[PDB]
This record gives sequence, C-alpha cells and structure tokens, in this order.
Amino acid sequence: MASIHRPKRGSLAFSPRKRAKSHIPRFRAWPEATGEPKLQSFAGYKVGMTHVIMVDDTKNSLTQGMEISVPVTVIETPAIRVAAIRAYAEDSTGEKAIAEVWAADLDPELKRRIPIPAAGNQAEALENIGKLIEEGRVSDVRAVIYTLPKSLTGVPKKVPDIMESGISARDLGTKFEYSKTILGTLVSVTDVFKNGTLVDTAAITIGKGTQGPVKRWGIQLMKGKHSRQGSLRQVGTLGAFNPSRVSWRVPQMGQMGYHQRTEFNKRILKIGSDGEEVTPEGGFINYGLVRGDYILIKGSVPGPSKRLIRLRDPIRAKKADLGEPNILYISRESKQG
Amino acid sequence: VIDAKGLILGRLASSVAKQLLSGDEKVYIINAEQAIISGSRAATLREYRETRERGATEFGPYFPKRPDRILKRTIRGMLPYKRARGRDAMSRLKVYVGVPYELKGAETVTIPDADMRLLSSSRYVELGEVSQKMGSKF
Amino acid sequence: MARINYSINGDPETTSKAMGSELHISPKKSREVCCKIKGMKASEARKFLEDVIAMKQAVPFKKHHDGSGHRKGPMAAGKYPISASKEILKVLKNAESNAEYKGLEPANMYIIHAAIQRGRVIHGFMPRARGRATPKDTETVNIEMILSEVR
RNA sequence: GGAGAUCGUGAGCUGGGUUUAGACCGUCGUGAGACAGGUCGGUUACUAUCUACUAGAGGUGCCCGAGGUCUGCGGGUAAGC
RNA sequence: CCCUAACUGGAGUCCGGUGAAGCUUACAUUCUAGUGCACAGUCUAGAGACCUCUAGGGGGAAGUGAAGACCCCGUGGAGC
RNA sequence: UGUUCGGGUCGAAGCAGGGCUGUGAAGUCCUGUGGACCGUUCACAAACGAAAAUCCUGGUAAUAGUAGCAGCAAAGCAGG
RNA sequence: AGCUUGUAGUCCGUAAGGGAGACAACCCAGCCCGUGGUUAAGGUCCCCAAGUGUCGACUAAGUGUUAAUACUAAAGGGCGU
RNA sequence: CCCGAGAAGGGAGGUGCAAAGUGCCUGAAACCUGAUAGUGAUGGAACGAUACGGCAUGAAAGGAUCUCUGGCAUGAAGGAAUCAUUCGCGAGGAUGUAGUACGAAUGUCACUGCCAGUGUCGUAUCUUACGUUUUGAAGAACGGGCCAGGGAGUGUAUCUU
Ligand SMILES: [K+]
Ligand SMILES: [Mg+2]
Ligand SMILES: [Mg+2]
Ligand SMILES: [Mg+2]
Ligand SMILES: [Mg+2]
Ligand SMILES: [Mg+2]
Ligand SMILES: [Mg+2]
Ligand SMILES: [Mg+2]
Ligand SMILES: [Mg+2]
Ligand SMILES: [Mg+2]
Ligand SMILES: [Mg+2]
Repeated sequence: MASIHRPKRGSLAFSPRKRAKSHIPRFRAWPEATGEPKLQSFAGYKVGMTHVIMVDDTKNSLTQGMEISVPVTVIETPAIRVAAIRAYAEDSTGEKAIAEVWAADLDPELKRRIPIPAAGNQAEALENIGKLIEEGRVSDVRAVIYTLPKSLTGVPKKVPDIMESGISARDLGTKFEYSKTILGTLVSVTDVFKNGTLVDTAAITIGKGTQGPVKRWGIQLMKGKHSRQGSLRQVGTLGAFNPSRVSWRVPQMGQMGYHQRTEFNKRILKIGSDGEEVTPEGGFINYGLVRGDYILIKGSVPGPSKRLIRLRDPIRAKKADLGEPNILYISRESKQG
Repeated sequence: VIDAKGLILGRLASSVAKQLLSGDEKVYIINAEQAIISGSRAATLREYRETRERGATEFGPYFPKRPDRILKRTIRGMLPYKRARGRDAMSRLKVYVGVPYELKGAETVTIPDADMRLLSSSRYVELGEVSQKMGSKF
Repeated sequence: MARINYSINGDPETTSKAMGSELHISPKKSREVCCKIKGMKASEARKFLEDVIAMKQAVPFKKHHDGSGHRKGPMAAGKYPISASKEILKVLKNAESNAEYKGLEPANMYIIHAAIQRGRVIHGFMPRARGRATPKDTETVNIEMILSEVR
C-alpha cells in the first residue's frame, strides 16, 4: 500500500490525560539563582482578560516603536504569607525533608486547611536547621507559603492554598539567612517579580468533563457520505488485527481539561495596586471587581477565572532584559457589551 | 552484608541467589554501582540500551535504571521469584548504591570467586557507568 | 401455592418470625435490602427502610451492581428499592406484631435472619419481532424474617 | 521514499470493481446455454459475556489516628519539525 | 469538502417502575516470543499483574448468526 | 419368570451424606428422611446399563435488574 | 519445498515413564502394584538435583552458550590471532 | 385469638401415627437464598494425581500390640564415614579399615492416645479438557450452557459353522 501521511492526532506528552490530583499546580523544577535572595514563585488568582495599548518595545520586532493592542490577563496578587522554612537532604534516593520550622503567628483562616501549628519551637527549630546546614546534612531550603483569598471578593473561598516555593540565592547559607528574614512575613508580588520580566504560569486548566476524541484529540470527523452512516464523531479504527489490542496512543474519549499546565515566557506588563485601574464598567463577568493589588500578564494564561495561578521566574526564557512596558491605555470598557 | 565493589555482576548474583535460596539469612549488597560487567564497553552499552528500551508501555518489561535496582533485577532472574520460596528470597535481599547510613561501619564480606581481578583483560565496565548512560541519577 | 418452611429456625422462646408470601417484587433488589438490614435492631431497620422509601438513603448493591451508578457518601453502586422496601417493611411490621403477641418486646429485638426465596413464577409473554414471542415472567418472592431479642 | 501490520483496519465506514438471480452488444454453440469481453441494474445482520485500552469511582494492602507539604521508583513526550 | 462550531427536540447518561433474548465444555488479570495441524488468554521461557465498580468506542476472543450458496467429490437430484 | 431360602410398620423401596470390602463393574453396612413393600440359591429371559448424536422431552441458569417500554400524533398542570 | 513419488530398517499411528524450554514419531526406555538401592539418556554457576571440577590450549566477536533437527546464512576476503 | 385494607397472607394455636395442608405420597439434580468450614483484595489458568504440612471435622458404620515414640534381634539388593599406606601433573584413584557400621523389611519389648477417613488451603513434581474427524487435536477443526429422564445389533426365513 502507498500511504498518505498525517501527523499524529494530539500530543502524547500529556498522557495519561486524567484529572489533576490537586486544584493547585505543583512545580517540578526550579531555575537557578541569578542575583540576590528572593522567592522564586508567587501565587495569585485569575480575574479575567482585558487589553492594553502599549508601545512595542520588543527589540527587532516589525511593529517596534508603534502602538499595538495587546491582550492581557489580570491576576489578583494579594500578599502571601511565608508559613514555614523546610530544609532538604540530598542522598542517592533524592531529596528528603529533614527539618521544618513554622512561623510563630499564622493567619486564623489557615485553620480551614490545617490545624494551626503552635507558637512553640522557632528559635530552637531554626538553630536545629542551622546546625544541620553547618554539618552538611542540608542540600537546600524551601519556603512554605499560603495565599489569603479572604481579601478578594470574586474568589469566594477563605481557605488558604499552601505550596512550597524555592528560594533563589548564590549559597545555602545565604538562602537560610534570607528565609529567616522572610519567615512569617507577608511578601508582595513586587518582592518576587519586577515589571516587564518574563515568568512561567502554572494552573489547572479549564475542566470540560468527559469529551469525545474529536474535541479531546482533534480527530477528523467522518466526511461526505460517511458523515451520515452512523459514526460521525467516532474514531475510524481502534487498531489493526495484530497486535490484538487498542494502543494507549489511539485517541479515545475521557477527561478533557482540568489538567496542570505550565506556560513559558509570559511577560508581566504591569504591577498594580489600585484595582480600579483594570476593573471594567459593570465588573468582570461572573467575578466582580479587583480590590487589592494585581498583575497584568501579556496574553492568555491556563485556567478559568478564580483559579489559583502560580507564577515562577522563567526556566527556559530566551530574551535578555526587556524593559518596563509603556502602557498607553488599559481598556476598562464593559466586557458585557 | 556483601560489598559489591570490584565483583562480577552475574557471579555475585548467582552466589547471592543460591545463598538466599539456602533460606537462613538476610543479604545486604552495598556499592552496587561498583559492580563489574566483563566485555567491551560498546557491547555492554548496546545490550543494556536494547534491554532498557524494549517493552510495551502498557505491558512490557520495565527494566530499571538505578544500579541497585539493576542488580536486584539480575538476582531476580536467578530465583523462582514467582514462587513462595522465590518471593521470600527477594523479600530478604536489599541492594544499595554506596553504603546506606544504617549499614555504615558494619562488617562486610566479598565473594572471592566473583572478584574482577580474576578477569584476564581490561574489557569491563562498572554497573554505575551503565546506569548513568541509561539516564539514572544516583 | 402453599406455605413454606424457613431456612433458619430460631428458638421460639426469644424469637419471632414472619414470612412475606410470594410478593411480586424483584428478588435481586429485595436480596440487597435484606443483606443491608440483617443484624440491625427492628426500630433502626424500620427507620432505614423509611429513609430508603423517601429516597433519603441508598442501599449498597454489591452483588447485582449492573444498572446502578455510584451513590454519594461512602458507597459504591447503590439504589433505592422502593417496592422491595415497602414489602419488606410490611413483613417487618408483621414480625414485630408477632413478637408483641408472644409477650416479647420488639423495641429490643434484632433482625437476625432476613432472607428472600424465589417462589413459583407466573409465566407471561412478550411478543417480539418476526413472529416470535419471548417470556416476560412474574417472579414471586418469599421474605423470611426472624427477630430475636438476644445475640 | 518504499514496504510490513490476516495484501493492518466492513461486530469502523463505503460499495466504484469483482462474485448470484434481470437485460443488451459482440463472439461461440443446432440448442439449452456459455465467455478468462464489454455494458446498464442489483438488501452490507447482532442489545458486547470475556479480554485489551481510554477515562472516572469504591475498597483492601502499607500505616500510632488525622491533616498538610513534599520526594521520586518509575511511565510518557516531537513538543517541536 | 477546506474544518468544523453552536443550538433545538428524541434517545443515551443518572433515578423509580416494569422486564426479555441471543454466543456458553471448563478455567480465565494479561503481554511478548517460540512451539504446536505451520494463525495460542490456558503449552514453553520470559514480562507483567492488588481487587471491585461505572462510563466509553469496538482492537482481540481466527466474536456471534447460517451442517459454504465458490471449488471438487457422490456410479445423489431437479429443470431445460 | 421358574425354583430354593428369606427380610419388612420393632419401619420395605427410594432419597442425601458417610464407613468398610472389591483391581473394577459394584456390593454391603451406618445416620437421617421415608411409610409398604423388598430380596436370595440354582437356572432362564429381555422393550437390560449413556457424557456426547447442531440428540429428544421437561425443568432451570449466565446474559441481567440488562435491551425494550423514545424516532411515525414530544401533554400535561392546579385545586377538589 | 514441512513438495511429490519409491525402497530397507525403525518408529508414531496404538507407546507410558525419564531427557532435550516446549517437541506424534530425536535420545534413554518399551510400562502389573509397593518399597529400597544403583544406573541410562542427559546434566552438574543460579533458576534446578549434582562441579563456580582437573589438566592443556584457543576465542575478544556476548562470537558462542543450537546431537538429529522442516528449528542452524554463502561465494569471496582478512599484515585479527 | 393477634397482625394485616383484606374472603390474600403471616404468627400463635389446633387435627392427625405422620402435615401428608388440597396440581397435597415419596420429593433427586440443575438452579436460587441463607448458614457453616477452609481460604481470600501481590495474584496465573484443564479445576486433578502424587507426597508432605495448616485449619476444621473425625457419633455410627473403620483400627486398639491399632496410632504415636523409642529399644533389642534378624536383615536382601546396596553400602559408607573417618583415618593409614600407595599411585596420579591435577580433580582424584586403589588397598586396608569393611562386605564392617548401616540398610526394604521381618519379629519382639516397651511407650503412647491417637490414627484411618473426610472438607478446604498451602508447598513440591507432573499433566494444554472430553468425545469425534484425523497421518497429526489443547487447537484458530466438529459437538455439548446446565441437570433429570428417554435414546441405537432386533424378528422371520434361509445357508454356513
Ligand atoms: K503505514
Ligand atoms: Mg417482577
Ligand atoms: Mg406478525
Ligand atoms: Mg474489524
Ligand atoms: Mg464412484
Ligand atoms: Mg444424559
Ligand atoms: Mg526412530
Ligand atoms: Mg486413526
Ligand atoms: Mg509402536
Ligand atoms: Mg514420552
Ligand atoms: Mg437413562
């Protein structure tokens, strides 16, 4: 047989396409330190999309210097609390948690997620971690943070979301000193990210439930006379005669969306504090209005409105120093029009 | 507690499998990355990447990558491990990369007939080299 | 057509019995309900059956699971056998009355034996395509209930 | 580019061809009829038991009891060309 | 058709009631190769595999339906 | 069936399970159930022994609480 | 040609049991029941009972680790040894 | 008499040697419900045979020098260990110890309260069902869902033995 070729339907890079095991995205990799100590991640809540008119400052671009309309995603970024410091020991079998010290004073709504750690050992726990670092038992330190969505109104939840964040520093001792500085404090998104820089966004994508192969994998429909012979949105064949099985690579129905996805190189176009700057007339549809400080991310981000979006500094970014964007106009017209 | 440094993989595996089937002891094998496989490096690497990339994903062989897991698998093939006797033998075997902290300072032994200095040539590789060329972090 | 012996015979002194005689109900659903309520006190079994008949409480279906979805709460497949629950409740009421007649106290009795028995089938027919008539039978069920005041 | 997968794939499809019954042309035959010519027309059955896979649940095992955060034995990727 | 999308009603899905039939020697959670009447879930050697349930399209069970209507054979027929 | 010798309401045949003997076909005994018949010697008979025939008749499963109870006229609701 | 058709012997058919991974017909062996012993074929690193056996060499190719075998690649070449 | 809407049914209570309770004698199996024993959510498939174990049972019909555990005597085939000498390049061999100690079993004397059997599960070895068609059947050859019952060399005449 002489065959016509077609690229495979969909990607097998995200298999099995199951529901994400949590509503929070978990980062499997952390980039390398390139400066002073700081948290490598932040978490906000997706509000919605608008667009801005900005001067194209991207070097070498055809439209550089002129006004362009750029869609943006607005993400509310209230201050997160540094809840704990966790030390890790590296061995042959990988990293293991060796020590943890929780901040003495933690937010009362944290009880909705976990029973609150007491104001017990913080000086002695910190000195234990210092001894472990001095004796070489610690490979790196991470900060445990949680969001405080109670200050938001478009997000109905008051229970915090807890996640581990890396600390970027040149040395382990510097990491420990910085983490002890930030332990129990409220860190603002300006203390993590700067305007005009690239970040990676992770979220659980929009859930679509059970979907057929046409929507789930983008298989072709049956065409022409075949469209009305009774198998229109079904895969043509499940397999060959041999091997006598349906391969896992054959497109089939199943869960679509509500997966963890990471996007790369999403540029921060504005760090804002006044939520009236971005909230449209009539509010964001089904959300309401932004109240605290927010962030504008160029382009789209995974997840629907009100999902927790995790922001981390880029792991595969290419372009160097981009600059501060010159936003001439933020569209506040009705999204409901 | 057997020190696998400078030992032939198959001969050490045969010795340990017979000892486990003699059914009176728990065997610990340390420094599994330092075990030796005789033969040219190209041939051993070719055969181990052929075995590593063989099976089916839903069904097929899942050949390990860690040197300790590879050594346990090598012993696994010299046991009736689908049988109760073989399952008991595999439950009494622990293989380690380097020395685990608990076994640190314990008195070890070495199988004299599995020693790599009995080989007549320099055509050999260590198990750790195979594991790290298969992409295993250890 | 006639009366039936019980699979289990409890001692007459501290036990009451009842028999639902060839009810036109599902033997499978009634078997699941009997499996659920065996061992319970009579009062708690009555409350559970009332909740099932009111759709406030599902019975687990562990043997005849086909055609049942999973239910909310700590449960796999389960259903609401309304007809079986009503018939078994009538049998439970009869057994409690018999216990009262014996001088026993149904408030302190337990369902120690609750089993179904398939009775004689009434044979009907389902006319089918192409000149064929297939069965559609009236299955009857005997409900054996034994209450005892000790365990 | 070529080839394999029951010349992969009809309990997926199609039905143009071939491969029934009708008829025409040519040829053959005394004839009935025939042709490895051509031509026009010509019904595509089944509610999935097991297994396999795709997804979603309930358990039991491990386990102070519970919760949270992680690790990563492994599996996958073309995530790019 | 490129290339599909949204929407409407009926099914399906979930619940109550009612309630059949068809495949079935047995066992059975498989996968690869070989072997074997040369096309194996059961043999051989390996590789896998915790169980139960739900939904789903039909890869396999050389799936089920029908003592092949093609071919040959029968000192079997029938019509012409 | 002829013939010899018996057993049975103080419990025959049959049935369910078990002990013992016999290479075995089988026989015998025990417990329960059952309520009136049953064996045995030597011979003689036969409508005399079933796992199979897409066997026959009856009974009864899995399938399965599944398909169907939609498509051609989507019809019901309130109060009593 | 695991083709077809002869011939002698022997088998399977109708041949257990032991051994070759499995193997109608290849090797031991024809086999009443039970027990003990010693062997046959074949094997003795582990799976797996018994050798990590002895002597003398060769092979560097994981070649090989395959009595018969329908289950095992040639001509040609090699300052490889 | 009680429950039940009840001219259903159930319970209790009666009749009768016996419920045999009206399509009612006996009342098998398939099938279905429940109970008990064993096992069981890390597991490999002709569902068994054989051996050895765990758990349960072992009233009758089975054993009572029977079962258990030992001693002593005789013991066929077979037959060491250890040590000494000697041979061999070596692994080892030969000779002696030694046809000895032992050894299937056969007796005998003590000890013991189990054993046989049955069910289930486990470990070990072996076996890919059965009937048929076949040179060749586990076949991807045909037949059977299951159980019960029915189901196939007979008579007349004649010839031969
Ligand atoms: K192809
Ligand atoms: Mg009914
Ligand atoms: Mg009609
Ligand atoms: Mg097909
Ligand atoms: Mg002829
Ligand atoms: Mg029969
Ligand atoms: Mg021969
Ligand atoms: Mg024959
Ligand atoms: Mg012969
Ligand atoms: Mg043989
Ligand atoms: Mg019969």
